[PDB]
Amino acid sequence: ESAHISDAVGVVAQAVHELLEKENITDPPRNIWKTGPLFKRVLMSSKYAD
Amino acid sequence: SIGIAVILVGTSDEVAIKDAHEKDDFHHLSVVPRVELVAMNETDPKSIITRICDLMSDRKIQGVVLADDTDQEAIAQILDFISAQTLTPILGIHGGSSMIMADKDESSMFFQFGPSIEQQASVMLNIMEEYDWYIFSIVTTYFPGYQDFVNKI
Amino acid sequence: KIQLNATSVTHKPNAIQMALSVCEDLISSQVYAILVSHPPTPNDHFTPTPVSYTA
Ligand SMILES: *[C@@H]1O[C@H](CO)[C@@H](O)[C@H](O)[C@H]1NC(C)=O
Repeated sequence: ESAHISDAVGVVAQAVHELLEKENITDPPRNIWKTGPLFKRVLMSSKYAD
Repeated sequence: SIGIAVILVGTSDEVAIKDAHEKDDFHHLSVVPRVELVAMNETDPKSIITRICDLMSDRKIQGVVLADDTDQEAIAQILDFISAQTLTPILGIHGGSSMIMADKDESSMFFQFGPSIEQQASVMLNIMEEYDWYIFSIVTTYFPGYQDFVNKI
Repeated sequence: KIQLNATSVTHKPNAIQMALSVCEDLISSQVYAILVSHPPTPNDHFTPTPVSYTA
């Protein structure tokens, strides 16, 4: 599980930084997330090489 | 003395429903069902989870009915999980609790008021039979219930 | 100036209390991602399903 979680967290960090370059960055409150499908599709196009 | 839960979210004639709640003839079987009506909002699913948790913990709910006024299929989609994970069955009659999703779980006990995809296809073909229009075409998107409709037609 | 705040929870033998607790806590923290990483479950069901449906 060590290297597995390491790779998952690296992927998450790169995807979050990639998304931070975009506009209309809302946040989940405490209605649906209007960037829900947007964020999901951003994560779907997540390609990496490391 | 079964416990029945009625949950209303959105504008509705709650007083009329309560007056018409005891409009059935159930005197021929010893049931004396207990019905509690409670109003709710469309804030988030977790609020619904908390409300149903409190209702079943307090009144020992053996049946849940949800009625709303939204246009989102997610209501029944998540209600399926509760119906499968709880021995108490759940029913949907109006609003967001009416659109039929792909399918229910094997352990699911949730039912809806409406026709299937194939029955709607049959009615639509009956319409095309009524007025003699025999040339047509079909286009659809990747919603899950597309293969069923195409194969039925 | 982007910051990464961490939130973790442990196991409980039940699957409704775990579900509601995780949902409410990670909703209040306003997180973006959720992970499930436990192979040796004594339960043979292997169910992260409440987490998935709630999130
Ligand atoms: C991090 O999350 C914890 C637990 O939800 C919260 O108490 C704290 O305020 C958060 N801190 C930051 C910097 O967001």
